[PDB]
Amino acid sequence: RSFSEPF
Amino acid sequence: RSFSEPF
Amino acid sequence: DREDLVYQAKLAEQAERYDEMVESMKKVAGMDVELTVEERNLLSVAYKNVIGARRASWRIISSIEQKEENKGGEDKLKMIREYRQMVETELKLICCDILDVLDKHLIPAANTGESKVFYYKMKGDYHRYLAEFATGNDRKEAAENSLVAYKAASDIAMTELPPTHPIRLGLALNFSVFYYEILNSPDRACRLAKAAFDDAIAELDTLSEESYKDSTLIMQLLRDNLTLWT
Amino acid sequence: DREDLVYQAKLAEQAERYDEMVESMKKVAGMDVELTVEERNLLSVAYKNVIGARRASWRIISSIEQKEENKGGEDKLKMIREYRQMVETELKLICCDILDVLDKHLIPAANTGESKVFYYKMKGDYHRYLAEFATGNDRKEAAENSLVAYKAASDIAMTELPPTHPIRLGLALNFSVFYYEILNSPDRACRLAKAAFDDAIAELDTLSEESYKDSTLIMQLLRDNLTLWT
Repeated sequence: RSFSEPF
Repeated sequence: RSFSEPF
Repeated sequence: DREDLVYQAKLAEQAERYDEMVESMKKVAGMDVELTVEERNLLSVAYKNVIGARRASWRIISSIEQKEENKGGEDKLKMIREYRQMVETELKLICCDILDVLDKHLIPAANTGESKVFYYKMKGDYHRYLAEFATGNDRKEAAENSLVAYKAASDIAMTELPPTHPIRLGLALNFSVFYYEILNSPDRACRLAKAAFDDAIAELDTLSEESYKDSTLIMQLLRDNLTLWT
Repeated sequence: DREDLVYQAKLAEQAERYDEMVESMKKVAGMDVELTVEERNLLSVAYKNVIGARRASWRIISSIEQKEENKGGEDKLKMIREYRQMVETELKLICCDILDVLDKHLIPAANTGESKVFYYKMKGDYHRYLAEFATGNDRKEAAENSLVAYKAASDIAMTELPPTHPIRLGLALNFSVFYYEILNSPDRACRLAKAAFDDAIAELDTLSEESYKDSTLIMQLLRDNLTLWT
């Protein structure tokens, strides 16, 4: 549920 | 592009 | 076992792993017994997701191909066409897979009006998806096989289901698409869709508690097509 | 050939056939030359889609598993756990695949600060995805390997990239997630994310025309995490 780098 | 029965 | 397979099909559907949902439901179909409404629907969703992924890929790649034809990049054309063909191979294998399950297992074991219409309409849909990308003889044979199945489903539906029934409407919607997109017949597509829609409007008292939302949605699609086509 | 593979990767990406995009980009990686920015990005998107499909499946199945544990259906538990394990096998194989490409091909051939940080951060991400589902020794080894790679990427990024650079920010965002989700360290996660965000705010004049939208998006994510975590 944390945000990581999107793609 | 016509609509057919959805699923 | 049958309940376990259903459960596994439902887990695969939640996880969006539609290949696995297909394998589970194909095993149910292979038991040679009448499927429940739930099982029929699970099976049909599974394959519609599996084939629908490749149809969406096919249409993207074909549009890319059409753009490139307009700019004449022939190195690019080579790779786009080889890539299209590969997706076509997959579409063929997938349609052939369900069409075999329909012919071997589903249609022989079907013993209610509703299930017979559902499986014949499915047969009509899967030949029709073959026809979408087919050229030449293959296109004619797919179109003929699709037509036969959709007429067979229509014969049963006209005698066995109310005009508001969602499978009968769903059959009318897809058979009208077939006339439009495969037979190139906007006039016949419009008549079939308009007839189906008028017959249901005439008998709205036959709308079932179980499926009035399904009927309403299909009737709206019949209308959206008629809009699109006139 | 390299340009052809890129083109095939781009067709596969348009068609949303990410497995094929991976196979094409893996062949580029296998040429043992520095990838362009475009190629790096194509490769990273390909694998992030491939692994991201299974991570999303894993999380759905694990939540289903958690619901069922709360109702004690053990027949169901059996199938859910077997299904989870199978998805875990796939996650392992996929992470192992890119981690081998990184170790064999990418990292040895990388000769710019930017590419070295990108590939070490990628190594950190793929161990971290191993760690998400790992228990016991496997979890510790994945966490240690992830930590080492993210420190290695951080060492290069701190010396070679401006604090606003999108790869340096992307590294800070993912390494902070790593501290949060794997090391269970909300305090260290917050410090790293806050430091990265403050250092970029301090040097906003280093924002590049090429990637100011990318930097801004990552800085907003760093902020969204800090919100989520405090």
